[PDB]
Amino acid sequence: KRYVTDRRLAETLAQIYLGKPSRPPHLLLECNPGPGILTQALLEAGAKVVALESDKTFIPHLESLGKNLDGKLRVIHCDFFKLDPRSGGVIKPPAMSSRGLFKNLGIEAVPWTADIPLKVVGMFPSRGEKRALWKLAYDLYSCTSIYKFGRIEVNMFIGEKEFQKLMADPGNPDLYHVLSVIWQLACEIKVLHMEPWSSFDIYTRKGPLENPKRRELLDQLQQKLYLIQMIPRQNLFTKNLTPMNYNIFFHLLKHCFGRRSATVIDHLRSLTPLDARDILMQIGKQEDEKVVNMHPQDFKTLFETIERSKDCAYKWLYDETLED
Amino acid sequence: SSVLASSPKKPVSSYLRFSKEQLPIFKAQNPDAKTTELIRRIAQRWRELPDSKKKIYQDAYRAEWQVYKEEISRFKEQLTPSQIMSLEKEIMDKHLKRKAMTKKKELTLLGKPKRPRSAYNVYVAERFQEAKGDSPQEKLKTVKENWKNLSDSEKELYIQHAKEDETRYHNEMKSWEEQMIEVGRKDLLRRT
Amino acid sequence: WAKILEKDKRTQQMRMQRLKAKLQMPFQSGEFKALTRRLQVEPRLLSKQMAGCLEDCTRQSPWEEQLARLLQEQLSGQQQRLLAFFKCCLLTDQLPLAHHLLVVHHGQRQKRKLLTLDMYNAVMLGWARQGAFKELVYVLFMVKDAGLTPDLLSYAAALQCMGRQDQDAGTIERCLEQMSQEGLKLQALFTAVLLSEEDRATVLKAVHKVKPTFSLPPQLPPPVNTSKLLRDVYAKDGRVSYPKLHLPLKTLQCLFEKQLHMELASRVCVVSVEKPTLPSKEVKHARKTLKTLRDQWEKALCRALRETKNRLEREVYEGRFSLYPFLCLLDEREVVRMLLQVLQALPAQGESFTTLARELSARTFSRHVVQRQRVSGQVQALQNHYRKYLCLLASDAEVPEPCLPRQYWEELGAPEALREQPWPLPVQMELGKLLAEMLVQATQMPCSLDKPHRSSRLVPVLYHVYSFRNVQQIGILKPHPAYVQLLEKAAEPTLTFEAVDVPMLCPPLPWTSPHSGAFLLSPTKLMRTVEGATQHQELLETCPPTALHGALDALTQLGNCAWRVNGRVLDLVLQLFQAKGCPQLGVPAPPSEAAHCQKVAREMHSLRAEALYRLSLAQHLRDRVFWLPHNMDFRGRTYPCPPHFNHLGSDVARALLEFAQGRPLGPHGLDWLKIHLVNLTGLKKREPLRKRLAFAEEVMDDILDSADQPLTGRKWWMGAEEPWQTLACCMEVANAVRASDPAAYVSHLPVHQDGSCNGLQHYAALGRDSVGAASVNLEPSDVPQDVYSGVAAQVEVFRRQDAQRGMRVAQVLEGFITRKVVKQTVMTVVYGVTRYGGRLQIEKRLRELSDFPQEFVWEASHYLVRQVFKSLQEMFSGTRAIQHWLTESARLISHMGSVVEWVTPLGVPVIQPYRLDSKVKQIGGGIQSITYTHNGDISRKPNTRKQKNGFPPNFIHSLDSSHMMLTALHCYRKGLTFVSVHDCYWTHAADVSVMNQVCREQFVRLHSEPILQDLSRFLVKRFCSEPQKILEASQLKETLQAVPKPGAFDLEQVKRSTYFFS
DNA sequence: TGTTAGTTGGGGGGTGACTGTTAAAAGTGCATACCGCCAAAAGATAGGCC
DNA sequence: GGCCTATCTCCCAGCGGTATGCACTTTTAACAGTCACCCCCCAACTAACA
Repeated sequence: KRYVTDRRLAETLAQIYLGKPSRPPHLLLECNPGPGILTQALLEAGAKVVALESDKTFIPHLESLGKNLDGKLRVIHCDFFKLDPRSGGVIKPPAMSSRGLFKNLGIEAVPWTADIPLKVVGMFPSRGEKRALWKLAYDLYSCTSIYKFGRIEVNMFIGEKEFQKLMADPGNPDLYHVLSVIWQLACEIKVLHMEPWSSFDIYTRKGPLENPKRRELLDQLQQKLYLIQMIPRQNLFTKNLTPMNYNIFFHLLKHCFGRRSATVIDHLRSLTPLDARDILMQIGKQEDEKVVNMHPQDFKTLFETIERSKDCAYKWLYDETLED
Repeated sequence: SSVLASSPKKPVSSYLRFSKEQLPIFKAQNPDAKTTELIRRIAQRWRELPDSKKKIYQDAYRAEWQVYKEEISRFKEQLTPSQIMSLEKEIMDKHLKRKAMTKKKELTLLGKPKRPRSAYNVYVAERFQEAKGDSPQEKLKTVKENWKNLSDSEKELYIQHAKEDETRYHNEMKSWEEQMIEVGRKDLLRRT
Repeated sequence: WAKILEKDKRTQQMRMQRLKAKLQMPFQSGEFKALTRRLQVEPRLLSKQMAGCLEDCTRQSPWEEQLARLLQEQLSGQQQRLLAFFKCCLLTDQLPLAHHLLVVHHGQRQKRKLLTLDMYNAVMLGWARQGAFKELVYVLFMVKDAGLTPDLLSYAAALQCMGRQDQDAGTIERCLEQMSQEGLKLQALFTAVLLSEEDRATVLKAVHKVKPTFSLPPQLPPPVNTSKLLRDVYAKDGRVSYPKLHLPLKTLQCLFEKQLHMELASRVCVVSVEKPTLPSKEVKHARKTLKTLRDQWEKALCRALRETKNRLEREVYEGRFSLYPFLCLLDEREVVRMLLQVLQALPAQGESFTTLARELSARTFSRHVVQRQRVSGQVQALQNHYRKYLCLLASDAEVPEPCLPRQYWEELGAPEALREQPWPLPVQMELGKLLAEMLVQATQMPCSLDKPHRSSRLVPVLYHVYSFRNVQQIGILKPHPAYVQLLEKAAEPTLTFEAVDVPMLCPPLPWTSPHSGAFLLSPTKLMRTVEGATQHQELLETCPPTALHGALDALTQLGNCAWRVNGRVLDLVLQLFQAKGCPQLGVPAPPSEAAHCQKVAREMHSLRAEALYRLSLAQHLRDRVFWLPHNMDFRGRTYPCPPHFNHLGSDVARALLEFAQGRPLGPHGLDWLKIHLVNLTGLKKREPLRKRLAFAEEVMDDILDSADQPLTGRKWWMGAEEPWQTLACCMEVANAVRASDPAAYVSHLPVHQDGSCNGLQHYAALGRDSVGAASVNLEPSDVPQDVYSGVAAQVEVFRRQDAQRGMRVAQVLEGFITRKVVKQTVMTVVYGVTRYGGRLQIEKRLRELSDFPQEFVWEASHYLVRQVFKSLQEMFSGTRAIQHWLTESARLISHMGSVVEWVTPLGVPVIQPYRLDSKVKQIGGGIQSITYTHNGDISRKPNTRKQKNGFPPNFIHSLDSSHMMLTALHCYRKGLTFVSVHDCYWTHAADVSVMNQVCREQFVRLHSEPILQDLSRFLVKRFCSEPQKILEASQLKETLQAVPKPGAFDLEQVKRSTYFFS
């Protein structure tokens, strides 16, 4: 898919991800090393590499080129995608479970309120980025799967088209979406470095791409890739927004953006059997506002102000029957 | 200040520019003639005018249309969104008001009978002129005080007059209802 | 006050002067239309001569003579709606509204182009029914001004108009010589015109005045068919013993009255099959909460209904289409009762908008048809025809000569019951959407159910919530949880059925025509077809009526059968169902059970709802005889119209139904029942009949303890493959054994005769394949032969010949092959199947075993599907050739825009409803916009994947239907009651041998005809021999004439085979 | 039981209808494309449509 | 070649919101002299609606 063949970006990215290298816990988890020049670059800078290479080929090369040094590759056949399989998982050589990757390294578990335990770097897939963000978001809000332990840092690369919709504000009317609310609410995001398409080498399953026409055709688009750093906010999970009731909030965001050119009054009438004016002047806003004119924080404000009215038992009008 | 009053003036039509030019001349020549006849004669003279001179006069209308387009573009650029919302609200209120007077004149022209006046209203109508006070409000208060001071024996004639007025209103309402049923005005029929 | 009165009086006088000036002002002016409402009658015509007569021949009886003088001279959605508007304004007496819309659409230019000739002719007939000359003249002025030439029905309306309002004028039917000049004959006026009989009577009154020597053509008796297969049943000089029902005239007459009242009420209520709920204070609170149950919403629905009709009327006057006559067809009471009954039985999970609209529109149409038939006086005609018809097929009555019910129904005077075609799909969609919106907005309830003093707010009863799956969403009407709590809180009588869903009580209406049959007044189509598609009915009516005759008679034979409920069987089912149900043996447990738990609850509730409906219908129909109508599908197979209690159901259903009329057993009686019970055990399949009978005699103690004490016994009947039918058959044989003379016992129990793998049987008959004719039992042999075990034993040869080398085959396949893993693919080879799906099937079969290495599932599935397809190719040779030829023909006909078409040997033609997804159509509205797909569009291209996959299974099912129909018609003559599930034939226990004899005989007679050759000739005459293109004539003519050559098999030997259909 | 309302006679004043002839901005109805990816393993098997 | 899918019928079920363009009729106003009409103040009753 996407691999690097330039030493300049290798050294620059090694200095960027270096930061403070004093990490007595587990240090690096590269999503897909490939050729592995980034691995030797990180070993050169004083950082360990744990190659989670998805492809079954090039597995022994990293360990044969890395076991002799004090910094150890410890190559494990897995991927940073395709983990914790549900309704399955009896046999899995490409994919592999969650606890197996951590009993082989000895992280065990820490609470959510602790410091940053690990650091995971790599790529998003070329297509299906939204599915990956949805799987990561469900793992984040469920406090299960990978994020069962304390926290994580999941610095990756993301495309510009999805970066524009990854975070948005009140305003930006064309691009304000549900994931824009979810990803700002869950983690704080900082941008670190900018990259072109032409620097990356296009790669296939059999080997590197040998067609100049194909790589020139893909480079003529020149999508500006973006290094993004998710860090989870310490007090995301609260008494109102619990990790067992998040799917109702996901329903609220999906329905409230279902009719985009509308008002909060109508959606709240369709959703809750409560007077929506009471909630709207309880949080401090007025009646005639439009849904493309609210903060991401205002959604959590509305959602958390709904629940504490314990006088009325029927409050949400959403069940598992709506999942279909 | 009114937002609609601050808008630039609309482009003057060539026919109406000619009519405005010839209106004082026709008013001075024919002071005793009605304005409707003068406007009809001016329009007849405009019909006698060939369309080529209309096009030559409308070239200036095109130029002033470009000037008005520039002016309204500058005005729209100078308008805040709050001023735009206020102007839209004023336009909607003016349209609703215009529809209200249109419906009121339509209901009045059809010959709907008035509501039956009470005996107090009959006394006010009869004795408003013979009331103390120069102001009409003082006359109304004096007549109301006189009605309060009246006895039932003197009020019996006004009650009988109100009864006759109610009977006349009932007859006119029945005739009006029959005429609307003849044309099928079911919305104008009273529910009770 | 005096001068005020004077000035108001003067102003009033000027107001009436202005009003009179407005009356003198023409209605074409916008001001006079806006200020005063009126409907316009005088037409406006955009021509000089027509305006000249407008002034002249309205300033003026010349208008009487103009009526005769003028006689001398792909539809879009709006067009369909306008035509339906005018046809609905015919039936209700609102002709001025139709005239208003017609003249308004004639006034404007764009709306003129929408109007067609039938739109004029409808209102022409409507004004002709009242006999007004001048308005007929006005409409004919409109017709001649628009350039449309008048038609025969248009002249019929004129002659009917001169016929009524008798003036004894000389010029009645004036200038009929002009009708001769244009070329129209007077005999075509009486026949083949859709006007009613009273119109024929009045036009007959009009026609005799000029020409006294004018008589109707003499009628003739209906012709009989001379086809080869249908000759013997419809033939003379034959001795026939026709069957007759057991119960007398009085019972039939009382049940006809009961069914008429059932259908006129259009709804039935069913007592609760579950346990009663214990009374309490909350029970009384929910029982007395009927103040808000209908009374707070029936008035709201009346208000909304009247306001909607007034709004739609003032939109009618302003030159637009409306649903005003479509909502004024039915009275307020029943159209509110529709919403009240639909609002019942609402689940917590709700339903979609489109489903509710589709339900409401059809529910309105059914009541419209039955009420219109009530008003017009056809109910009494039906009664007085049915009383004389029922003299036939009555035990206490006789006939001059015996004949079928259809021929006797035609021999009596024609009932002449004609019913109107249903509305097009857009009008149904809009009316259902409007009713759903009125329901969701009119019904609102106070949310303070628990405590009235807590709050006073009005919340909706049904919420519009979106349900998201994948990318898509859907609108869902979700009830408020308080109403759900109230509904499932205290009491559940909660049962209400329609009149169509419940089975009948009187003999069904004979299928005289594709329009009339099945239910007496309620409408039922002859072919089950998705909504909007109507090519089946056009093909069924275009054909000659004689060709369908026997087919319709077959359906009538399937409708006269009488059914009863076995109370002894469902006593135990009720005993298990009311208490904690055991999920074993099919009875559902309640979802109380005391992620995946929600799925279990959903499935259990979904099964228990159908359990409630079926068992409640069982208890209500207890100790009462019920008879079932049948209809025919898209291909030709038959199913009962009621979907709840069809005998084409599970196993608990077939445990209850039992014949009413009885036959005595006699010599060969109990042997067939014993073989049947061994067949229903399933333990001893592969033995001849003598060993099955010996086994039945061996297990008599088991049978008696399974029958005499069924509940809490030795529990033998649970181990069978079909438990409840086994228990019923063991009950019958235990009762039949304990008799003084077992030959004279009266039998009410049907006996299954079934053909194993009937599709391969028909394929082997068509291809004359000698090798396959033994695998399926089409050859005389002493032992039965199954194809499943043959395949599972033939793959072992390949297994050993491969694993002698010792690959991974010996790990699994030399250990684990059996006929339980190859049963599904040999079941489904007759239908569509491929290697992918078959691989999935055997993958599941291989992973089903607990003692099996799971690491080798994947390659073993590949190897096993390859060997199974190789074995099936080796066993059956002509079957694959026929399937390939049929697929090639369907592909070559679907490349062009031609849906595949064929004609059965019994005369029924078949089409296929496969076309690409059309331009979907959305209805703009207030609460929600909904979309649908219109199936009636012929413009959309064929789907060449759903036709090539689908022609070969449909042809075989057509042949199956033909064979069943032939053996039904030939069992009727000899006095045998025939009931068919598809490839499952039932008669009484006494007469199974005669069924088997005529079954083999009709199989040989059907397959003796060259079915493939006549199909090739029909598909060469149709769909070929055209100059349209050259590639069609190059490819189709070569491919369709090539047919698989037959083998060497003597077909007459099927007459001596003991295991075909056994 | 709680809520609107029209004249009753003056009095100040903007404003629609009566007279107008001719081009011209805008609402209505219809159709169509884009988004709406709320997720969930592949181990590879053909074969015909595009 | 690049790509998509997978088993016939009956039963049940079968997607919405939003921006832009096309064809066309309907106001409409371009502006102005003149005449009653209505908005509102001075307080009320019964007719009507809810």
